[PDB]
Amino acid sequence: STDSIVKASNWRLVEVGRVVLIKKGQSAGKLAAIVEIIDQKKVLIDGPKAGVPRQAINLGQVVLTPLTFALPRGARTATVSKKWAAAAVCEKWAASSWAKKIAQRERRAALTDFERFQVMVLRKQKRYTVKKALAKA
Amino acid sequence: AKSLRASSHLNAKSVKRRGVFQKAVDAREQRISDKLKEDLLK
Amino acid sequence: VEPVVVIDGKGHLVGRLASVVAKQLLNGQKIVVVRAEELNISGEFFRNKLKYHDFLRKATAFNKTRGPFHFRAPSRIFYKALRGMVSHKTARGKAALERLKVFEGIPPPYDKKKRVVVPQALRVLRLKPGRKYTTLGKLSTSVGWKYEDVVAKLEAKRKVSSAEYYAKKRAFTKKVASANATAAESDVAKQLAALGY
Amino acid sequence: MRVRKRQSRRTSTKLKEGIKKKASAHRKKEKKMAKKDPGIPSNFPYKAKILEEI
Amino acid sequence: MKYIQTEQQIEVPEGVTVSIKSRIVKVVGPRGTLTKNLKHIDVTFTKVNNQLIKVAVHNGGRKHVAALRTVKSLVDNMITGVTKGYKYKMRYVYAHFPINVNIVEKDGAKFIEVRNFLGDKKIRNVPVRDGVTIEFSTNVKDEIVLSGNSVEDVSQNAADLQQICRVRNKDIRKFLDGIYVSHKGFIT
Amino acid sequence: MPRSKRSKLVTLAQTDKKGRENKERIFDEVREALDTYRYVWVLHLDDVRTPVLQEIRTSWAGSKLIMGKRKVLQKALGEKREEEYKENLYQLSKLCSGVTGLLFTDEDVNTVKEYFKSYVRSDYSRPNTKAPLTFTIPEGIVYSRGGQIPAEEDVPMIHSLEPTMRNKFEIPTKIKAGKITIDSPYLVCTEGEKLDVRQALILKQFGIAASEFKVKVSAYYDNDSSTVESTNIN
Amino acid sequence: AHFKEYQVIGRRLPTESVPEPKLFRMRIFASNEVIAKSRYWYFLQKLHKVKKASGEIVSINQINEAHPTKVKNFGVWVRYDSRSGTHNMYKEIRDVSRVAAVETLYQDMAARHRARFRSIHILKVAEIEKTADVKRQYVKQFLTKDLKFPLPHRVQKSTKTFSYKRPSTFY
RNA sequence: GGCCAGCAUCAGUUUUGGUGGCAGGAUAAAUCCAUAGGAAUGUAGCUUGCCUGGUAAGUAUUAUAGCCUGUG
RNA sequence: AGAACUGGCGAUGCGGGAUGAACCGAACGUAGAGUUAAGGUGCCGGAAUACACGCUCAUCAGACACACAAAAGGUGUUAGUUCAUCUAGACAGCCGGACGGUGGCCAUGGAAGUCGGAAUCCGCUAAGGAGUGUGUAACAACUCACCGGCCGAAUGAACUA
RNA sequence: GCAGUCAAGCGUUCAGCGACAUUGCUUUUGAUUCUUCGAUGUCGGCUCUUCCUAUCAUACCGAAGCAGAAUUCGGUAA
RNA sequence: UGCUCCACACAAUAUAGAUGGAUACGAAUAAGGCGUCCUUGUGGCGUCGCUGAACCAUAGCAGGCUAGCAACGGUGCACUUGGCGGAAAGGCCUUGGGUGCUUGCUGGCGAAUUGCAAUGUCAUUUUGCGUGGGGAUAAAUCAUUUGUAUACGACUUAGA
Repeated sequence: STDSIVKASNWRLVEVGRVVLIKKGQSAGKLAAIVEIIDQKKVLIDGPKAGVPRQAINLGQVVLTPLTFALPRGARTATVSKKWAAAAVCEKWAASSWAKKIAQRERRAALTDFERFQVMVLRKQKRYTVKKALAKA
Repeated sequence: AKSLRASSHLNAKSVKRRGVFQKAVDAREQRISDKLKEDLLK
Repeated sequence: VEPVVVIDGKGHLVGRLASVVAKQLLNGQKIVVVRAEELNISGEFFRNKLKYHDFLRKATAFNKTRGPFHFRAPSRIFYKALRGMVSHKTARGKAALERLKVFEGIPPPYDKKKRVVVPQALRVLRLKPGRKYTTLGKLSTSVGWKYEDVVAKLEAKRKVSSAEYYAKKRAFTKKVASANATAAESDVAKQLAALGY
Repeated sequence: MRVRKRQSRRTSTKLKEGIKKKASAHRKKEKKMAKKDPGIPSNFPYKAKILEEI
Repeated sequence: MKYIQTEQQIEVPEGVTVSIKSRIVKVVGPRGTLTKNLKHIDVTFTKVNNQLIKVAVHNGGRKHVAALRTVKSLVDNMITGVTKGYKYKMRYVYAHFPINVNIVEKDGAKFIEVRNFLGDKKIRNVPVRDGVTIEFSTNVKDEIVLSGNSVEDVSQNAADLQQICRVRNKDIRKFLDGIYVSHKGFIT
Repeated sequence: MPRSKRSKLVTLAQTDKKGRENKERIFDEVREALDTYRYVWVLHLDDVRTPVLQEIRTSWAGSKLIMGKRKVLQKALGEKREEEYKENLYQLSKLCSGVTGLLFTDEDVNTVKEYFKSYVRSDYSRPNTKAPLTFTIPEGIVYSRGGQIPAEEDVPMIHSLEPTMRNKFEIPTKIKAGKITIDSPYLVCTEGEKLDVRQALILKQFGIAASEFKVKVSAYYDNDSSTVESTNIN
Repeated sequence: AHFKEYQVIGRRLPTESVPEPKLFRMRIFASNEVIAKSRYWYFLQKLHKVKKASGEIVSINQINEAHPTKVKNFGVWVRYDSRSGTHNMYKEIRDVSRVAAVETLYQDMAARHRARFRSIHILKVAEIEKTADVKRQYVKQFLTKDLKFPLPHRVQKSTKTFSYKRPSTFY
């Protein structure tokens, strides 16, 4: 074909309205929305729904999530919070496999010893059925 | 004078080898093969 | 945690990999390095060749035989680099070095064993984009290594065999995953999901 | 290919002391020999305000 | 200053298509096809309207911008060669000893043979690179035309052909015998 | 550029850039002539030999011809009605597109237009134009004039320009002892063909001034009437 | 340490028949009150014949940023006396607050010109009111509509010494 | 009664966490609500050219987004 | 070099600067616990391949004393200072003009701007310098200082770190 | 070496310092040189190993009136 | 009647140091793994990383004696069928049944006294005496002797 099949080269771009997850500091594990850009390495974020106060944070401590929503440039806390509810980014993040894995690991860390024994018994029961299915096809 | 590691002399020797030089060795080996086969045929 | 750790030398840095392996050996963790011929060193090829030639120029004037030994194989180059960071002259250093094995390519039985990498020593992660680098195999060949062609054929054969093995394993894992997904939605599956599994 | 010798970078503390003494003498010599504004920078967007204040 | 992002525009004519991998660039068109491995350049490609491709470097320095520009130039050269092609005309001049040029064939290498240069008995063989065809000109006496799709291959072949007839140890101010590239142009 | 930048080719020439002073002087001169003369004309002379320009200028000593940068002349005449020097003068300035060109004279309009219609002079090929007629170099020794006149009157080409013929004009020339020779007849142009830069340069070197030229005037402005008229005589 | 802006005032001691001194005021960037007072005294001594022993500090108050959550463009007067004689220097920094801008300016000066804190004097720090007044390209670049760019070559910090995944960077 | 240890609660030295109540800042500044104005890296709408429903530039200071200044 | 004051070494262990009479730290009984100096935290080597901003690709950088070689030079790099041109179209790219008195005066076999010596005067311009360079015996021709036409917007010159 | 000129620059606050160039120095007709004046301390040689390029020659090149031959300088080269 | 291979029978010997499993495609990092569709390609779609905080296994006197239910699976062991592996293969895949366990599910019996913990002994590297079971009965050196050799050492042949 004559079309330019050249790869699209998809990239997670940092932009106004992008929602990111903080991986360090007191606000670790909380979502924040980028409001404005300070420089090539520093950005302004606001996560009032997540409870993180507005502050300037280096991109080194921030990882960009695939989710994005429209935010006017320089939007204050009230506007950012309103757009957060309008876009329902929290529900989309929860439905994402990343949040599912985070919640799964968090629950695993808190599992009780009796809960651990129950998990082992359930895993054995599931394995029994799974191996019964195998060799029968 | 030119040494063994002289590129021009080595190239000339290689060209000579591709010339009748290698054909002579090929003919010698072909002749030797006949006697090698005769050693078993006898 | 594993009794023996296999590290793939391809794409790694000589200095960082040697330092981490030396530190691990001193702690008692046995380590074996494979595919050392694919190891990389920072800087362009000419600088590494110049440094290797300068090192080779060192010899004992009155008796060349007993002077420094300039090993040409990539594995021995890595071994010398690691030994430079280890007090091999002591009994503890000798014991630590006995836990280390270095090979070019992946000879058996290591070809059948899992291979790991050191994130803090990867060339890609550490070296800035655009920075030039030199391959240990090319340097070894330029400095007298003659087994470069022999290793390539064995590496290709091992790659083909492992590709067939993975062709089998991918189908097996796909079948296992399909069976597990079919088993999903069961009471045991729901309980495991609610319990984090 | 036949790399020549490289200059050693060892300190050679004898040179340390020699250089220390030479620098001490040179500082005294310079001290003895001693006895014998740009305004408003350009490109400033609000440079006019300085003139207004003046 | 490490510009945030700089990009250049590459124009793809309707007659050719250019499929590009991570960094492997392939060009296909009426005259032929060409390939180039640019994995060492670390640049990005992106289609916009199926006829123009933008190559951009994010957080790239001055040297990175220069590399982007030369990548664009190489892509343009490949496109032109695929569409129009390149035609190199070489002329050999002799004063007393006629220069005999023939395209001999051995093992399919197709070496260009030059004989009797300045009366030398040595036979000079210039291998023909891939993708370049050499044909003796007609109606233009003492001229040989080299044509091909890749600029680099044809240019290197012409350079080697002219260099093989180097005049050694003689005064260049008097000995004008040699082979020179008379003119460079497109096949079309 | 901290370094690795372009270096200007400094030469010890006597002339220096005139600068904005010349532009201001021409602006003032244009605004003065706009009122000093009864009529204004816009002459679209893309290119002309300096002797021809001087001959045109001296053709009527009782008139002034103003030229220079097109933008300066447009600004002097005015770019918009809000600032035009004279009523409807913006319309006249809008019409200038080529290498203008501004003539101020009190002479009769009919006389000026008739003179411009009748005036004609020879000119070079001026590439980007259809060739006047075909020309072929003789299939032998090449002379200075290309053999247009009998070869007995012509002179062989000087060897100094042979490299110019080869590299620039792109003609397979070879050097002979006393002459420059070509093995086959070389056609430089054909009737009705678009003249390329190399062909035009070859024709100029051979001195083939077969092309005619006449100045192009797009319109004239009557200062007394203060109305633009689009006279388009060739 | 992290800089702070202090309002330092001096009322060089009132001698007989000269009560109510002029009460000179200054804005000093410093990590603590002591350093701010020391710099204020040094500047006062440099400007005129006053001295620390001849005067006293009226009041020291920290000037907090009015809008520490707003992105602003700052123009800073820079004068440093090293290595050669003092010369004017102007730099533009994009930052959320004046203190952050001053910290970045000092860090950049130390990185490039090797000028130390004691060797740098800050004359004026002014917020640029409107866009297009910024002159330096590296600041005007970010002042573009819908500015978006990627972060290629993402690197993940590994807590473990060994990794079985052969980590890949994405993209 | 001889040798070695653990547990409980104590005195001195000492190291690392959790947490509660207070005095100071511009009686923190922020965030946020109300209020009068301003602007564009101009929101909705309107206008000019294109036309594959939107597009490039003029308008329009809050409208089918918001931002900044001062005050309470 | 000749003097005055002030410390250490000698008689002095200990930690650090790899190695030491002068360098830094430092109050020498035998012991236990704790906190530090100077020096360090990739291994040898006990301690973060810690966090943040930049700087350098070196075909023997750098971790080297602050002093001799050292005055400068790099179409190697990053940031600054001072001057210029700019939609009366900035720099650089392509095409045209580059005139006429005139082939200006001395010599000359040849000397037309470009082998040599004094001038280096004036008209028309947007501009043409008794000529920036290549070449002809001689012009011719090519080209540059400037200007003109096409695109369009920042560009150029000297310095400092 | 000494004695002077000029300043690209630095600069008692920009009078003084000062880079690159430059004049006087120590029989113009290849003519002579028949001066060749004190080392208070050794130098010079038989066998034999290595190393440096600041390269005499061999090797590969550029610039020189390099027509050839032949010769000069320069780049790498132990 | 020595030697050599196997089983246990007990010892001596030490462990650069078990105390679940070293879990196997290759390549790039300005890119990739998996599933799917076709026209099988440098094609389209969905999905995933952002660490191994993973996957398997992990319940019973250091892991017993038994009574049942659901499947014809899972798993240790000796045979057995064929195939693959030479870079240090010294290992890997798999048919057939045979014999134990199966905590997948549901009951019974016993644990104690080591007294409130004392690693609380559970693995192999080697060596010998013993039996029970399979296999065959050799060379070198010293000395003499020839020299292709040599100070002596050393080297090379010959002699039931």
